[PDB]
Formats: sequence, structure tokens, C-alpha cells
Amino acid sequence: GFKQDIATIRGDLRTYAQDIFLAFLNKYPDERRYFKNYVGKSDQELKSMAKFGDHTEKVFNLMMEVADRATDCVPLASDANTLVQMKQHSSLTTGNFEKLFVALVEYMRASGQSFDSQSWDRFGKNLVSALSSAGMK
Amino acid sequence: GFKQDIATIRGDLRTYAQDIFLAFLNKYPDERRYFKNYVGKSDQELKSMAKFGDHTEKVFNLMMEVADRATDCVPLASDANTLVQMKQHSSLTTGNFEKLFVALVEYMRASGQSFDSQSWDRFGKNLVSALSSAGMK
Ligand code: HEM
Ligand code: HEM
Ligand SMILES: Oc1ccc(F)cc1
Repeated sequence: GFKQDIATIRGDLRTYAQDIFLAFLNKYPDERRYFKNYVGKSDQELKSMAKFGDHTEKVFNLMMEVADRATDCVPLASDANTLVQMKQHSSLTTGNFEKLFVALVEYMRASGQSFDSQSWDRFGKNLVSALSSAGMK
Repeated sequence: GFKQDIATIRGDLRTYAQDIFLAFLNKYPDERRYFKNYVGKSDQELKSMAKFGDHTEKVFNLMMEVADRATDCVPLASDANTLVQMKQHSSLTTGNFEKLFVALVEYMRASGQSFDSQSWDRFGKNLVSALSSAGMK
């Protein structure tokens, strides 16, 4: 289930984080706009850029904490507030998050690993709703 | 073969019962709602709950009894009836059992141990047929 999935991802975090984020950027190429020095680079080029690995790990470290802190895939309001208020997220709207989670769920369904993809879909919806309540456009 | 597999499973019943049951829940996450005390728990979390170990072993002990009593992987009519009329199984349909056996067979095929997975598939199908003939929806 969802709780087990958090442990699965945490068990090989850097790999899942990079693979899911690349799935995101490749599925929504327009989204790469938000990521300066990621433009014009293949997957392998990105995976050799120390900054890409470091930042994507930090993203998924936090995402797993938000997931772990959730009840029935509904995140804490405080976690949503943090995601809205972070300076790094000043240019984002909830559509950006919707996209990330569509890609994540797709990645999970396509994988050999047994994820509860439906729970992740709900988590992404509930996170988006929480972002909206916290004031993201 | 099938009779040897019953011995393999019985020799380490705790471990196989937990393994296979978790494989079932993780493959079919919607099945977890039948086990309310297991909601929101990872695999390793479940393994430190007394009732999880006790329940799962009692399930697999009965399953192995039914398997041992079968002839050519066809269970007794009285055993199928027992499983249909159990108070704990009132809400169940044969689909729930079909799913358990799909998970069990998948687990056997993925394992490093030499199971007669086709016999288990036949047993599951014959058990489903026998549940149906015993009136399960
Ligand atoms: C639940 C989902 C998300 C979480 C938990 C999260 C978390 C984080 C964290 C921890 C950082 C800091 C990374 C660091 O400094 O090393 C970060 C930065 C950033 N995030 Fe998010 N993020 C999420 C979703 C998104 C989405 C959907 C987008 C845009 C499509 C986005 C865009 C950015 C940008 C532009 C930065 C700064 C640039 C960079 O780190 O290279 N984030 N995020
Ligand atoms: C051949 C397969 C099965 C056997 C031998 C079996 C056997 C058992 C046994 C012996 C118990 C009582 C455990 C105890 O004494 O505490 C039990 C309980 C229960 N069973 Fe089954 N079962 C089977 C399949 C299923 C399936 C497929 C489901 C649902 C998907 C299910 C749902 C339940 C539930 C909800 C309980 C009560 C909850 C619990 O004991 O924790 N069973 N089963
Ligand atoms: O540096 C990053 C990497 C991934 C992400 F989602 C946000 C910032």
C-alpha cells in the first residue's frame, strides 16, 4: 500500500527520485522551462550533473516525508503551507504539481515494482487541494 | 510437486504466510479494506503487530489443511463450504479468492524456492469453482 510504497522509494531514493523526475520532464517537456540548466540535456547528462542528483534527492526526501505525515493520503496543512511558501516555488501554480503526479503515477503503473498507484493518484489530488487552500493559484 | 510444496510452506509457515499475504495486499491494494487494523501500515510495521502474525499463520494453516485434503488439487466439498460459510468471509466473492491465488502463484514463480506453481494455480481455480458451487457470489 501507500505506506509500504514510501518505504520502497526510501529504500532506493536517489534512483527513484531521478527516474521519476526525468519521467516528469520528459512527459511534460514544457515543464523543463522552470529548470534553467536542465534544458538541452539528455537523461544521462542530467544524471551526471551533481546538482540534478542533489536537488532531485532533496525533492523526494521531502515528498516522502509529506506522504509519511499524511492520513489516508491527505497531507498536513502545514506541509502544504511550506510547499506554497518556499521561495523556490514562487513561480508555481497547482497545475505544475498535477503534472508531476500524473507522471509519477504513470511511472508507477509502468514499473516492475508493485506500487499502490491509485493511492499516489489520490495523494497528488489531495496535495493539489491542500496547495489551493494554502493559497497557491 | 504439490505435496512437497505443502511441506516447504509448513516448514516455515510464519515466513511464507506473511510473505504471500503481503504479496496479495500489495498486488491488490483494494483488498486491504477487509483488514481494518492493517490500513496505513508498511510491511515491516505489520510484522510487529501480534494479530498480523497470528492471523496470517492461521489463514495459511487452514489453506495447507485444505490443500493436503485435496485430491489431484481438487479440494473437498466440505472444505469449500467451510470457507463460504465462515463469519469472517460473509462479504467475500470468489474474485477475492481468485486474487489471493493469482498473488500466491506470482509469489511462487518469483521465488528462489522450486514450487509447483502450476499445481497451485489449478488448486486456486478448483477452489474458486468449489466456492461457486457452494453458493459464493
Ligand atoms: C510534492 C512535490 C514537491 C516537493 C516535495 C518539492 C520540494 C523541493 C525542495 C526540497 C527543493 C529544494 C531543493 C534543493 O535546494 O536542493 C525544491 C526546489 C525547487 N522546486 Fe520543488 N518540490 C515539489 C514540486 C515541484 C514542482 C511540481 C515543480 C515545478 C514543476 C517544482 C519546482 C522547483 C524549482 C524550480 C526549485 C528550485 C530550483 C532547483 O532546485 O534547481 N517543485 N523543491
Ligand atoms: C483459501 C483461502 C483462505 C483461507 C484458508 C482463509 C482462512 C481464514 C482463517 C482461518 C481466518 C481466521 C483467522 C483467525 O482465527 O484469527 C480468516 C479470517 C479472515 N479472512 Fe480469510 N481465508 C482465505 C481467504 C480470504 C480472502 C481471499 C479474504 C479477503 C480478500 C479473506 C478475508 C478474511 C478476513 C477479513 C478475516 C477476519 C480478519 C482477520 O482474521 O484478521 N480470507 N480467514
Ligand atoms: O532541483 C530540483 C529538482 C527537482 C525538483 F522537483 C525541484 C527542484
